[PDB]
Amino acid sequence: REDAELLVTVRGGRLRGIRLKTPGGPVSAFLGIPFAEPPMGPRRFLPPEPKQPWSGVVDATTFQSVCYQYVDTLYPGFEGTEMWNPNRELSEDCLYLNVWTPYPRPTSPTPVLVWIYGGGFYSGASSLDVYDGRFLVQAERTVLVSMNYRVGAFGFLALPGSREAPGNVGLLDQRLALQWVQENVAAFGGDPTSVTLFGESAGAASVGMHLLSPPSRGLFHRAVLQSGAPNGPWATVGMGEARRRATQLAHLVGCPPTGGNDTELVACLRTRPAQVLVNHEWHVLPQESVFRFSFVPVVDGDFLSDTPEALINAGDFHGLQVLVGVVKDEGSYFLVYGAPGFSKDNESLISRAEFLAGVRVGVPQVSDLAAEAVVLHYTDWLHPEDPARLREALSDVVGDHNVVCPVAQLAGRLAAQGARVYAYVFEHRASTLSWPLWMGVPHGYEIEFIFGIPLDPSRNYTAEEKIFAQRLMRYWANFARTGDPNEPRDPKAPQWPPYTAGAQQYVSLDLRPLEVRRGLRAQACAFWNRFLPKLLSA
Amino acid sequence: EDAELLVTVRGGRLRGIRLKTPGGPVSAFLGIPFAEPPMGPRRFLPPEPKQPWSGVVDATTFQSVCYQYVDTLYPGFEGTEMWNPNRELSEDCLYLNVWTPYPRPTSPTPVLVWIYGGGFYSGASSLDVYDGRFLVQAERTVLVSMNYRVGAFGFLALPGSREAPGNVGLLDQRLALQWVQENVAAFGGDPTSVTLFGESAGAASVGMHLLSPPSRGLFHRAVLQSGAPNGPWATVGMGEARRRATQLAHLVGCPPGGNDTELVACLRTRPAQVLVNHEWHVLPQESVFRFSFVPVVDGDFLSDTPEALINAGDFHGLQVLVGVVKDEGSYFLVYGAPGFSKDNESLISRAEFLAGVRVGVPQVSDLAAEAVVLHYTDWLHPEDPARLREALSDVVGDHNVVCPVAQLAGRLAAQGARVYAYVFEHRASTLSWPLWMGVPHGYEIEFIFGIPLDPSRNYTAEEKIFAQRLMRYWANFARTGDPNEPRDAPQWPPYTAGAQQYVSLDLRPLEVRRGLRAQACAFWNRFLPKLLSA
Ligand SMILES: *[C@@H]1O[C@H](CO)[C@@H](O)[C@H](O)[C@H]1NC(C)=O
Ligand SMILES: *[P@@](C)(=O)O[C@H]1CCCC1(C)C
Ligand SMILES: C[P@@H](=O)O[C@H]1CCCC1(C)C
Repeated sequence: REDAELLVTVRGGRLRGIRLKTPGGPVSAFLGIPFAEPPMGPRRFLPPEPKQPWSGVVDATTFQSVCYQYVDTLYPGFEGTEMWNPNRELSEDCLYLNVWTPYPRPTSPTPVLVWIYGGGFYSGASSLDVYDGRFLVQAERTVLVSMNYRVGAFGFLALPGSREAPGNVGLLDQRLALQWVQENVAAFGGDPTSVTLFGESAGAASVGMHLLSPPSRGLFHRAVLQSGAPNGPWATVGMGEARRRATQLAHLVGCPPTGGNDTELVACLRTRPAQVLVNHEWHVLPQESVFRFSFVPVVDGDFLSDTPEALINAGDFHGLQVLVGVVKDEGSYFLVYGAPGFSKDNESLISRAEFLAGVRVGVPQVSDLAAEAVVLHYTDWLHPEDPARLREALSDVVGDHNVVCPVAQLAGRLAAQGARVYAYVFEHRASTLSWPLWMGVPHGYEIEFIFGIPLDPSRNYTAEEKIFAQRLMRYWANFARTGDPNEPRDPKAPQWPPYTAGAQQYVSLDLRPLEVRRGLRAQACAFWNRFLPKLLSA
Repeated sequence: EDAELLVTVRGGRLRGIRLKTPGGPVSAFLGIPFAEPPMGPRRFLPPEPKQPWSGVVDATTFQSVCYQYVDTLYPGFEGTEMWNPNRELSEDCLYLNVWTPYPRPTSPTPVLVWIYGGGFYSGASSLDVYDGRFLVQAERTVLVSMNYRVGAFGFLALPGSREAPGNVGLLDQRLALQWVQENVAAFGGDPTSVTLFGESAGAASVGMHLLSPPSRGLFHRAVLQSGAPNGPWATVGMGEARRRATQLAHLVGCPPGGNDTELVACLRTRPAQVLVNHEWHVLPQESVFRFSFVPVVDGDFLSDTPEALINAGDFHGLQVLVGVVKDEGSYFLVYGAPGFSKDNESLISRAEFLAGVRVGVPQVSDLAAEAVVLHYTDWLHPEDPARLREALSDVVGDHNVVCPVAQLAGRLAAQGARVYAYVFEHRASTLSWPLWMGVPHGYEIEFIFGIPLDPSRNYTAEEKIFAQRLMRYWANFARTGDPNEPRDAPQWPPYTAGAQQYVSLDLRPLEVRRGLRAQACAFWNRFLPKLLSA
């Protein structure tokens, strides 16, 4: 008949879940819960509408479809890229979320972790194997929630001002899911008064944008930003550049029969097959680049009343705890996607000329003067032409500019203006990593340890990596529970101190115990965060 | 009667003097007139050759010091007084000095020609620290040094005017170099082997003779100590030179109008001391390491900026010796940087550091200043007083000396010259400046001249041996274009734009290092010009 633990009533109606085996014991999963009406046809580009209630029992027993998105084909069959590609069918009918909870259901309200995946706002899915929430829930006995949100043009094409494609609807998808958590998580044993958002890359930037948008800020209590920030040069776009990209995309697919009435242009875009839009998505970028994505949140005064830097600088953050961090080699992954001389399949020992050309690819759309300032800071003038050093320096350019320095600026401003901040650098290169050795610890490869994937018996992680994963999961849930990653009552472990704008302390996460260090690439980030903006104004 | 001390030059006959050194005697001829006195109507004009005289010129004592400002910041302090005039001031100052071995050489001897520094506003060949007797005895060279006009008298310029054309102090030096060509053989010197050496504004002067074709035939090698003609202080454009000349006229009660002739005529009626009293006030702002009347780029002595001439030059066949002291900037900080004094530790605050950056890098945009602060801040310790003191010393020294010298060395090397570079890292046991100043600007000179060998001074035995080493390097270079002694040393390798090798000079054996502040000088030499022009 029925298992009462696998049956739950939410405001929309009744749900049936599944019981998941894990190495440490059973977990209840409710996968594929509809939280919005499907944004098909006339609802493409529009804000999400809440799911209408249903009679009977919805089977929330497997992940639903991946939101329509480009699929990477740079290295076909390569494990390092395929792990990020969709593992369900692509559909515009994709607005579903997932809830994992302990089995049996918690007796008293349990803190909630809400995951927001990355993928540059053009890709990603909550169903990816590396986001499997069963291990976190089993190890640390929280409730975990993840949602799908529209990406690409479907989530972020913006004709600012228009009613028909206002932009930012993917962020509205995320907000609706968070509202769902407030109204419904108690039914699963979750505590709506203790919700911790966490996300990586574009998911981290999304987390930050919810920090900076007052209507979202009521829906959670803490935040974890892994390898991303809302103030990154890739994470937002201005109203005019968003309109330009939307209009060129419409133009490239025949709309209209180049601007005109916004209503007629969007109506024509709605008649195009989803895959047709995806096929032209990368062609609207203003130049060849890496770490730039066509359709991203737009600063239009609505979701974001100002740029994220301005909101960060002007914000009062007392009563907030954040945990932020980066991996050791943020920049390496992206270089093989356009930097001249780079391949995962050789050592990418570039020339000086290839370094100079790469600077313009990795810092697109800046003046020649600005590019020269980059070359000045990242050249070692005792060894200006050494290939190994140039390869490392271009990786630093791309990673500092897009991840480390935006994270460091956010960390410093939030700490100075009232928040308790904890910062990390993730320094372990997984035994199973398929990218070449020169890429180091690439962007995105801490996620599997945070989610406890090494505990999966069918995988081949070493034993101390399982210990490491257990330690990280324990750092993440303590912060979720207490706003403090340190273990409630001890002076045994070397202790993780808060990050402040003065001492700038952070810890290294790897197989050895915590080591405290100073400065999130402070000399470099002073260039990106303090000087370079003065140069672009003048 | 001592025939060794009697010489006939083209203008007439001279009587010299025998001097003692710890190694034996030398012959000195001091106060030889090489130009007509540039007095009255000749103020501001190019020098005229000295007309012949009858009788015997008394050349046994130094002549007058050219009119100049006298430092009064620390009255009676040895560290400033050793640079102040030690003879009476006069516009009748164009004399030069020759030291030769005793008895005079009877075989052509290589010649060293010393051009003193002093910001183009001060200096004298008669200063104790330039005493040429020890080099000549120990290394058996002929040594010549001249007085040249400084301040407004040597470099006031109304460009285009015939009454104050500018650069006449540089022409005083050229005239003395022509005098050497015509007369040095009468002393035993070889006019075909003349090495110019100078320090600070003297080194900038050496460099300008390198880049001016009428001077290039007057010497064969060059030594540039802590200075370069491409310094931001060593030259001035025509427009700013004219502005400074006209503000001096106004400050001393002269016209305009307007008309250059009437302006200069009125300036010529003013006592020399009056011009000196207003010299500092024609500068456009509060500053350190800036001087009012310096060489002017007007297309004549210099047909282009020294930067341009250095980049466009064919320097095959040139040998140069260049170098810097370990702490070029420290001395200058006590003359205007907020919070600095020789009498305390000068542990400044961030606010003083930021104000000091506009004093030490004057007349640049706010954006340029911000880039300086970016590069010279340690952003892990942005507020640490000791690090701020050191950093502002580095700003002043890099901008004014180290990076102009590094640029000269790299361009000359890459365009055919053989370059030797050094950093002088010995703090004199006798130094009277505070310890935080390190090895300041100018404090290698006394070692090059072998002053430590003077038994009435307090130098250590190891310091005397060190002076003897340096005198040997300098004279080896004058003789052969190569400072190295026969392999024992380690060897002193040439400086190249790629390897950037130089040696450290101190009590320990030579140690070869790479890069003359390469990271800081990429900022000053490569990036900052792009920023200022865009
Ligand atoms: C074109 O846009 C206007 C509003 O801008 C709208 O009212 C009108 O209905 C649109 N055209 C058609 C044919 O509907
Ligand atoms: P300048 C750059 O000419 O240096 C002088 C300042 C006063 C004493 C000197 C000769 C070292
Ligand atoms: C910066 P984010 O969008 O980076 C994405 C790209 C694929 C893997 C990933 C790290 C989740």
